[PDB]
Amino acid sequence: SLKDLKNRIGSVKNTRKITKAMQMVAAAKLRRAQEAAEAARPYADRMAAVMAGLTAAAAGMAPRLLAGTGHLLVVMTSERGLAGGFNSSIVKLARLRLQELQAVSILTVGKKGREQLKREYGDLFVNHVDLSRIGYDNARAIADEILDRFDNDVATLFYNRFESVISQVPTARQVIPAVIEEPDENAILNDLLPRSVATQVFAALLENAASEQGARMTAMDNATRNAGDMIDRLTTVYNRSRQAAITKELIEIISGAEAL
Amino acid sequence: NVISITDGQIFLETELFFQGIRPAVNTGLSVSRVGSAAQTKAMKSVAGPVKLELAQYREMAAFAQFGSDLDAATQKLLNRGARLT
Amino acid sequence: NVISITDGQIFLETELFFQGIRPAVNTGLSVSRVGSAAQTKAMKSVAGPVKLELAQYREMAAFAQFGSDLDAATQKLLNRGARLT
Amino acid sequence: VSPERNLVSVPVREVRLPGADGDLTAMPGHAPAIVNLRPGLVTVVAGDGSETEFAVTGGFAEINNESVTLLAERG
Amino acid sequence: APATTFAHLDATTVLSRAISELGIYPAVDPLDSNSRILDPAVVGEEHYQVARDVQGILQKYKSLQDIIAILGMDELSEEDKLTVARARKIQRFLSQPFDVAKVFTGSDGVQVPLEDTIKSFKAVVAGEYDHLPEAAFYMVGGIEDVKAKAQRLAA
Amino acid sequence: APATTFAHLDATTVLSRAISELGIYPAVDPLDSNSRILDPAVVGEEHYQVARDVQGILQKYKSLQDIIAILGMDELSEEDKLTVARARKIQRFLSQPFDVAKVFTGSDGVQVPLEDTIKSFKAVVAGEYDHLPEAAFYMVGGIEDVKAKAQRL
Amino acid sequence: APATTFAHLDATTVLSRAISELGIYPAVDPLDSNSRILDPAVVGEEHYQVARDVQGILQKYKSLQDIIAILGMDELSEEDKLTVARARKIQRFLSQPFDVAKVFTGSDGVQVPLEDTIKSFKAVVAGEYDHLPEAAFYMVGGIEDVKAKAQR
Amino acid sequence: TTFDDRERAHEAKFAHDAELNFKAEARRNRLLETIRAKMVELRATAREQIISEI
Repeated sequence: SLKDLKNRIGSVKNTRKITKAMQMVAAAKLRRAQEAAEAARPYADRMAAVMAGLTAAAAGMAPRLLAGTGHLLVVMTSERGLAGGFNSSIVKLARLRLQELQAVSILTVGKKGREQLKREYGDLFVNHVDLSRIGYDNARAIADEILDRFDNDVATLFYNRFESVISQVPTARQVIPAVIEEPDENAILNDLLPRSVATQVFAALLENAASEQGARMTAMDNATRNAGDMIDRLTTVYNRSRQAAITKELIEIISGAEAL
Repeated sequence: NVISITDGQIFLETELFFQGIRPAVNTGLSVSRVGSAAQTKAMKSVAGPVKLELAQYREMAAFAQFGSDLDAATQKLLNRGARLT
Repeated sequence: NVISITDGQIFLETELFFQGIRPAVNTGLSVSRVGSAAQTKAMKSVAGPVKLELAQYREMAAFAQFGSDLDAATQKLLNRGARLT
Repeated sequence: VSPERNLVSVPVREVRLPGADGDLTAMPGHAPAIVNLRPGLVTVVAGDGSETEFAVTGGFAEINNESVTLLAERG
Repeated sequence: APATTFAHLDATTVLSRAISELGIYPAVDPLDSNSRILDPAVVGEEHYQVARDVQGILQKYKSLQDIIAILGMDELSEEDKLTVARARKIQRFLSQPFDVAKVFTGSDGVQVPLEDTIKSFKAVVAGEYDHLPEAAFYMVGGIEDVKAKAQRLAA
Repeated sequence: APATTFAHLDATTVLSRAISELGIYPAVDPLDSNSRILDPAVVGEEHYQVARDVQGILQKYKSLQDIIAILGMDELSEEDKLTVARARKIQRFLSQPFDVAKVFTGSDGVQVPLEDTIKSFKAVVAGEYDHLPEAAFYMVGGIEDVKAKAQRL
Repeated sequence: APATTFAHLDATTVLSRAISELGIYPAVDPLDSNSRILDPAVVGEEHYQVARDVQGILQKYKSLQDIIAILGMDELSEEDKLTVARARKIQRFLSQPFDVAKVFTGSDGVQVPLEDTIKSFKAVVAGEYDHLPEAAFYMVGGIEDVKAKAQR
Repeated sequence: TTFDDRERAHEAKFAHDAELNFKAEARRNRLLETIRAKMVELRATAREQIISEI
């Protein structure tokens, strides 16, 4: 029926205008996410410099628990979807590394992650749904809670690294215990180690957010093109039915007239 | 024409038939214009709210397919709806 | 038949009407082939610009129900358009 | 610098910051040093003597040949 | 048949299956029913403006529906979703238990005086009930019943 | 013409142009084809149950296809992703090389016994081959040919 | 109706508001307008090659419209940035003052011989005028008229 | 629309979470430096209580 096709074309046409716009918004937000990352990069580089200096002169054995203990999986995902395989890829990396190593505890950051992992087998000790591009303050909270669980055996963090606007590489990083770059020394190392972990998490967050909006950029791009493709095929079928309705209505009118 | 004559209709869809709902009655789109007046007291006492309940259930069921976390209240409604179905 | 005979058309829409746009004229589709030649100098001085500014607003009105990371320029188009509307 | 941005990025004559052990006044050419600081005010003598004070939640102070860099915490 | 009938009327009440399907009775389409007496000079600007305000928030929701059908509600602004919530309340406050319908609802019919209608709908469009739940607005009489239902919903 | 023919039939095999264009032959619409013999008292409960199950998953996939066309598969629930996977494998396992079509396909024709058909399809529905690639199921006879093909790759 | 008509048409001329609103007169769409006789065996390999080049560069420019809109022109690669300058110059050189419009423009109309057109554009495509401003190609006749307008 | 299913499933969901959060308000009201404290203490408490009926 033409009644349905009229509206079906309308819906796809409107929806395409949204997907088209959302590409443009995701494009804008990737810029601003990369701008803020150009501040976090040198900030973390300076911390890395000081950290590599202290570890060079870090007495032995006995050092500190946070630099060498003697599995907790942290998974960073979006809250909203429409980001292609952004969340799928990262959750596959988590599933893979867990299958190879343990034959655990999960910290789920973001709804898409928790959703997928809970449905599978949620070994979920802590969860986070962080409202606002959020700042360093929300990465400290997750760093302190995860340290609060390491205090009282190893924490690893999964996120999507940038390659390009098209490619976003899921990777894993070990966060606790920390790994070497390859007034006291011990007192300053006691505060920098928890504060370094904190910044890595925050770096991973910003990277993961810009990877999200790259993935969304190319996902909503494809949706727009697919909508135009559906709009053509629907219009061709609408016009068939439009012409058929006129043809058949006429035949009825004329067939009745010729019987008189 | 015929729908506009009768005191209701039982509408069956191939979609439901094939997805396992047999008899393939679409509850929202089927209607009885006589209602509980055509039921015994007994049947009325149990079936009064079943149509509404199943309608709510179908809505919530589509919503849950978004994987999002569900409170105990939703989960119980889904559980009960799937069994009634 | 009548659309082709006439010199132009004022198209009205129900959606526009119930939204609060009354008269419910679709500025996008409506037309007057006589156009500029039928209006006074005064009106000629502003009409064309208003027509263009509302046209710009209509094509980006998809951001009115979004926005967020907009810049000063696009934000100014939204503000003027909502008001000229 | 903090976790979010560059708080100071320019020429200064000296900085005064409260260290974990005591007060620290860093002039040009001070020997290389790393010290955690306490929450409190940091005194910055910019360019041509203009003084500016800012309350910091704490952090780490890194001194070298020319430049001194305060890595400030937000809390 | 129906198309040629519109021209002979002073008031058209259009019923929709899409609305009936939602449990909204009477299934009246608020964006396709009209009256030649709906004029501020005849019914007063109070009656006129509230009716007009109700229609505006509903057409705005309707224009919004396509967006949320993709992005969900989370992507909307605090204002965009404040209209969504009132719109859905207003849509529910338009439903009504008919006395003739007792054999279907199992509930006593209600009759709401005109003044009470205008007042009630005015308040919701003004935001004076953004804290009440949707269900409080469904199948009731005057706006007092909405408040009272919300109370009986607490416990 | 066709609409009036249905009323004279005990079984209907409806061929689909959309299916044929996907390369799936015979191009039988699994959800528009019916038989007055498909009754548990006639074909047995196992046969009966496996058919309803196949049609169930295919219908579920069908209801999704609309949403997949725009947004794609990544927007499905971790559960519907699974029905999609099995469904697409089932779509291909319904395909089959014919003896009489050798002249164009170049693939030797195959005849699968009904008992072997039920079992094969039951296993796929139960998930026993979620680890096998789609391509393994396309244009083969019994399930054993599927696994063999999955080995050739 | 149009289906039966199209069986007889050898070419089309598409006139658009979009192009008219950019001041390019006549308001002909350079990619939507087509001709059956745009074929090397008919109009010659020289005409055909030049035409196809202009079309491509106008297509590549239309493809960059997206990347330029949302990010900025200061993002395109040097190759792309150049194809934007040549394309826009191309779009201007498709403009032309008409005699018929002497009463409204005050400017003399121009009749450009085919061979002159084929060659003029071939040079622009070639990039033999990348050292001139866009406005030099806007509303003129032969390529010579571009060189002149530039000097003034 | 086209996604009429997602459309309804979404509206219904976010309406449920609206109503459910009103119920959580009624919980925290039924439980009530210190005004501010309790309002937080029993925002979180009431939210757990609601996600727990028997």
